[PDB]
Amino acid sequence: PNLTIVVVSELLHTNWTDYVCLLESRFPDLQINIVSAPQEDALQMLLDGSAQLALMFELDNREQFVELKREALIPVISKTHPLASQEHVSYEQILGTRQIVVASTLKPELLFSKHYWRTDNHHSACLMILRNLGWGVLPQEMFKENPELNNKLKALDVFDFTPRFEYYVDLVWSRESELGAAARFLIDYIRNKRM
Amino acid sequence: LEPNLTIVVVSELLHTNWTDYVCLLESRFPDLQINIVSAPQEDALQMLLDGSAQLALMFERDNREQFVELKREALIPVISKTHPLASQVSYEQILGTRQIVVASRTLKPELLFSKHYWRTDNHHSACLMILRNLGWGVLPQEMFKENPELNNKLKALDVFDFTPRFEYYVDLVWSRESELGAAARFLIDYIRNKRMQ
Repeated sequence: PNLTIVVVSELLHTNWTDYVCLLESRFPDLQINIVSAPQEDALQMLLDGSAQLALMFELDNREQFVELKREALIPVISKTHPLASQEHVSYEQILGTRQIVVASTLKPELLFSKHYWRTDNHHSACLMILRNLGWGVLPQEMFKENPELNNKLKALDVFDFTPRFEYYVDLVWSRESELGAAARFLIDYIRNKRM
Repeated sequence: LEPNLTIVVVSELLHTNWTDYVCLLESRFPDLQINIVSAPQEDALQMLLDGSAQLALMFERDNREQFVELKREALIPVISKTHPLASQVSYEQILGTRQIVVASRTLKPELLFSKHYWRTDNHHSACLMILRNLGWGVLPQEMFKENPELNNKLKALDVFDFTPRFEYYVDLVWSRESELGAAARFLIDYIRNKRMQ
């Protein structure tokens, strides 16, 4: 017996292992395979059956979902970047600084710099921010997992002209797929908690 | 209009050191958009062939690809310091302990060292589950450089009669039938010129 969960790339460096530990303790024989993919590929994996569950942020008639949690993100820059020497920054300065963007396409309202690089996960983005290649938005969870990031990265104070950066994480599945007892248990467990 | 360079790093190589090549390209081509994506081995190759990527970071390894070897990346079998096994271990116990296997999304016996295993497609996911005491696994030494916290939580396995060598040989791969931009050609010449020694 086995269970494949696809975590969308942008949610990899958030906090999802509690659900795996829950499943392992209740189903100690279960092989649990954790894969990652972009949103669009993860959806197709649910529909063609290669994954039973998906962790997604912001679907059609054929999926169901239950809400999991909010994940906060933080705009950051390297402490040794020239822009980091200032208490405050203007929009004009952000406009002229390279943004490291995590996606894939690109929603223009989450783009604030004229020039930008695209990467598909936050680890790659964090590495390039640490090399002073630009600024970007990283999950707060990464500073829990790696406290030394606080010594290297500083929060950009950018909030007066940017939206609150956050993910609303849902547990998603295909209505017309066959869910094993393990997947069903997890869905019942969460629903039962939410009330 | 607006020059682009897309590099696909295969999943297994995501938590190795590939960032020096990006800084080299950026300092030489300051107006170049450099997109770093990740994919399984099989999909990364198709990205080269259909043009979605100009360059690929692949390991171990078709007559349509050309490549130049970059470096060896060392990997370490590790377990959480609070795992029940860590308070003492034999090879028999490793056989009976769950292995968290990292492999692009099938598994040859050469990648499997325990009777039972879970499969994940990148080392961050594997590391998270090793940290939760869900098993042991093989992680790049690079992860401990990038995250010193991991040394507080994980220990290298020391097991009698268990001495395999884990390593990747990383290659820079491209399609011989695609046309490489100037940035990709610069990197290839830079690497080949270094290997002259």
